[PDB]
Amino acid sequence: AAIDKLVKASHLIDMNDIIREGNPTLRKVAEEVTFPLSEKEEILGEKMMQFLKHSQDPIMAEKLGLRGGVGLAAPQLDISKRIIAVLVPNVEDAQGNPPKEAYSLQEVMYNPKVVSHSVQDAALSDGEGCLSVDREVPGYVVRHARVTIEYFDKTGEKHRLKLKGYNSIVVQHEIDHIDGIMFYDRINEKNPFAVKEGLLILE
Ligand SMILES: [Zn+2]
Ligand SMILES: [Zn+2]
Ligand SMILES: [Zn+2]
Ligand SMILES: [Zn+2]
Ligand SMILES: [Zn+2]
Ligand SMILES: [Zn+2]
Ligand SMILES: [Zn+2]
Ligand SMILES: [Zn+2]
Repeated sequence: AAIDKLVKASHLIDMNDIIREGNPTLRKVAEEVTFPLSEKEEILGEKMMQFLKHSQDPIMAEKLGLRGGVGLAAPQLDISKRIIAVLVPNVEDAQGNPPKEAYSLQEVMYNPKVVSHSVQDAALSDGEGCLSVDREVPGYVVRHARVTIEYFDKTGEKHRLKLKGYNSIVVQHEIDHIDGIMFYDRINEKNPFAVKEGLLILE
């Protein structure tokens, strides 16, 4: 099964492991994971984070042929489980100093959900890209500006977190995968760049 292939100790996730638009797995509602986690589910999360770290590293990305990512969802690996990884780096200053914190968000989340959110909407100015979609897709992907999420970590510990900005967008994008929703579902059908008043456009 897919999962067996992915959790092999020597196996590194690459783009040949990522399923693409058209595969039905991407449209299902993924199954909740139960605790305590199986070994496979723990390992899968670790491999998914490793994939993100590799995608962000100029060397490994080039070694393995990776498109950069800041989030990955298990359905994109053909695994219909509610497991996401997110890895959002902070940036250097103009002087080339590293940020105080490497990342603004770094988590492998089990059973994540949005529990509340702002009335306000937001969208990335640059639109969204998807590792599973090999097409140019223009437009504003209209999301909640701010969200409160719940999720469990690999140990079974429950977290409750509020997010805003880019990090809010990322998490939402990944939770959508485990509900079978694609980014372009949230692009206006008639004018991809329509702006309803009060939409927060994030640069
Ligand atoms: Zn592989
Ligand atoms: Zn482990
Ligand atoms: Zn590595
Ligand atoms: Zn709650
Ligand atoms: Zn609501
Ligand atoms: Zn995605
Ligand atoms: Zn929502
Ligand atoms: Zn459409």
